Amino acid sequence: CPLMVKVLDAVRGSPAINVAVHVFRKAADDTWEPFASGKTSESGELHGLTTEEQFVEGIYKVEIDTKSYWKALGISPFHEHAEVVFTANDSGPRRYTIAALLSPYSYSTTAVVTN
Amino acid sequence: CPLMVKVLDAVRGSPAINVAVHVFRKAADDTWEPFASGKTSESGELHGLTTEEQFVEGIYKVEIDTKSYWKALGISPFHEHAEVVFTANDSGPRRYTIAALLSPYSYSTTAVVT
Amino acid sequence: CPLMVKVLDAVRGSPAINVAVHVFRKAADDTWEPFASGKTSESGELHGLTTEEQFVEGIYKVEIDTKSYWKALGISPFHEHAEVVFTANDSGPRRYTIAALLSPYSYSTTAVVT
Amino acid sequence: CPLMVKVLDAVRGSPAINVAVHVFRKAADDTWEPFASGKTSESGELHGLTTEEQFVEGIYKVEIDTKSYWKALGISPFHEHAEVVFTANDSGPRRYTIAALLSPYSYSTTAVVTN
Repeated sequence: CPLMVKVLDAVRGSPAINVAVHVFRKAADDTWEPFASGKTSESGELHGLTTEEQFVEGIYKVEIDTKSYWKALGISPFHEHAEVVFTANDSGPRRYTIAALLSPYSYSTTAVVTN
Repeated sequence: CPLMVKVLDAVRGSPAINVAVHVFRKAADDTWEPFASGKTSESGELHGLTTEEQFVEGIYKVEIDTKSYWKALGISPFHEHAEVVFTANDSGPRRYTIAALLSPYSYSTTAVVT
Repeated sequence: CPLMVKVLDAVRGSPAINVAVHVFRKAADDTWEPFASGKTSESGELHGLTTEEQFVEGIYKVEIDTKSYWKALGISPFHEHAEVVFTANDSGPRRYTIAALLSPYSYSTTAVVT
Repeated sequence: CPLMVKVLDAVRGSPAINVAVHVFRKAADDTWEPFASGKTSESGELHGLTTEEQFVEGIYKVEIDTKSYWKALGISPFHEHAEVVFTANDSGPRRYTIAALLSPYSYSTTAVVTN
């Protein structure tokens, strides 16, 4: 699993379940083309987005639909969504864990990169 | 001053100076059109991006060029940049302050609406 | 104003108003003795805690009563309070700004030393 | 495992390894008595701090020795350590995961509480 996403809820102190995640890869013409998508599980995690064969070097954008998540809880959020943009595998294959911590008017995202 | 940005450096414990910031507004055709831009001052703040007359309801994207900032310090960052996308409501008197806290492999952004 | 505190509310997107803050200085016998205290203003800031004459080198603890703040809003928080423990260096002109961002089950604190 | 601690390094994008953690429980006389301690593993995690039998209701303080960690990397940190103080098991046994994200002049801590 070369690309994993984990989302936590800072208001309830629990994993953010059923959060939609869309991943994009920047194409030759500087356009963001769909790459993979999914929803976080009961543990707030999303695995199996891609394979090492398909996850080649490039610039990727991970979009986390935070807005839908908060509205489903009756809270009015500030952000439309949380975005994480990074260059990946620029120097060989790496395993990426994108973690996000969510609050209505704030979020933090961290990346853990391992071999 | 309806829209203000503040950027801090969590590695050095100081404001992030001379960080380039680009703001975009989503156009009718779902395209991001340039709206305003600038660089943070010595206090890590960026004021005067727009006026209340120009800052109408809409979806905005604030892009903080974090990558250039870290490279200028000899550190290899993870993110290409930090992005904040939000809808400017305009329901009563409201000033938007977008704060960002930067680290090489992490960042947090918070919105203060007063 | 060598020591300033700023508290923000990540749930409401506003400054955390009327939050009690207690500062302690570690004494010779490794005991925490009261040093200063106050409540954040409408801007979520607390100024005038001490003077440069009184703020000498030492280990300080800034305690933010986050629990009372959340309960006053009808939310059950996780933490009893947020604590920031640091050594005031005093190596050249330096002002300390302790910023805290609050959520019911999480908080982040950052120090800006300018 | 009722009490688990996870520490990440926001500067290197990796788990914070070998970070010392001390847990205290507030005693009757309002004194902090040692409860458990350990060091984070290669994954930045610390398990087996206590058992459900021993982890009774009370106020606990989790101290993470962030200062030693940063100095061992040649960086001068701001904080002496990161502290997390909370009431636990006040309404029956719960599983607590204390997560901390570290930077030289900043840190964030989040709690995930499950049954």
